Amino acid sequence: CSLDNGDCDQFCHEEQNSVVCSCARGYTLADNGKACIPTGPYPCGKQT
Amino acid sequence: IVGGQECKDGECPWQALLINEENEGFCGGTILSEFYILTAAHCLYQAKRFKVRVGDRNTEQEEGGEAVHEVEVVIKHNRFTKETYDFDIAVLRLKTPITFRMNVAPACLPERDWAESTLMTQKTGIVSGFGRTHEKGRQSTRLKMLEVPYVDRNSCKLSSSFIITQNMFCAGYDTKQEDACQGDSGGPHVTRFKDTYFVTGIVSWGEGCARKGKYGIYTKVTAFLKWIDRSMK
Amino acid sequence: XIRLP
Amino acid sequence: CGENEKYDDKKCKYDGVECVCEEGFYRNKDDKCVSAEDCELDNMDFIYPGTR
Ligand code: NA
Repeated sequence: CSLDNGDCDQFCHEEQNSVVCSCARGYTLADNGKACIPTGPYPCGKQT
Repeated sequence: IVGGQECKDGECPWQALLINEENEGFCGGTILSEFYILTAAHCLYQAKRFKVRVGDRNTEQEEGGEAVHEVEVVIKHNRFTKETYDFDIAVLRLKTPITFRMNVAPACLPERDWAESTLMTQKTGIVSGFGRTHEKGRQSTRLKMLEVPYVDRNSCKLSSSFIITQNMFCAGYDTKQEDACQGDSGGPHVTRFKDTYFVTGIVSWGEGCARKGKYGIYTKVTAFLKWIDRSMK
Repeated sequence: XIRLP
Repeated sequence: CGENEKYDDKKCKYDGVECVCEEGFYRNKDDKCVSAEDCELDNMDFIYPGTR
């Protein structure tokens, strides 16, 4: 995680040697387990 | 905001403006969701009556997207003191939900530990507001934003005459004369991470505005993430 | 806002 | 006993600061046992319309 946010788009935490990506409300984790995909028209933190 | 620049259309969409009984803006806020505005406790004392406007860019001209919202409940942190400005946090519940639009949209709340190690350690955050454009001048008629370096906490303390608690952090420049000012308080400090903006600060106080050797002080949102969640229930 | 010693 | 209490321990850790509670909770300003998040309830004034 201290390396490239562990290629997470948003949040990175570590379980037992596994980097483990995650996301703000209104986003859903991509299949790749890294990217964060907006579920709606006005996802938080994006300019419009 | 002293220095910096006007926000382009859709550039600062999480900015709210708190307006008094004379319908004048005295303070800012950050849109957290359709019902919740993040602001400073001290702003509560700077008006007899207030509502929340979203979408304003030029406050001398309606432009579409703008709305006023009545505040239903004020959640004030009850450890706030006007003596130290410690715990300078409050959350407003609106009567009626915001309609997101261009120029109206929430900032993301970060996860606590992650924000500590990775947002607080970026180089810059962005502060925005309608406040005075000079310490002794007039409020801006336009939303402005300013990119501000995070400032190490020992540098912050060194420069400051007043206490800097763990619930605060400094951002700004040493010689450059650009910073937040009066009317910007309660407003957003946000930090970009991989083109998503998370709210990392509340505009709190400064010893003057943009004085050489002085930095704006902000309430440290990552210190209050549990309290913020609970307030949004 | 403005807090002056 | 009481809500969230079990017969037999952990006070409320507040944000920005510094018959037993169940596996779950923590003691607020009144050892009622209540969640980490619910602690923060001790640190809110609720206010209507408003304000100075
Ligand atoms: Na300065």
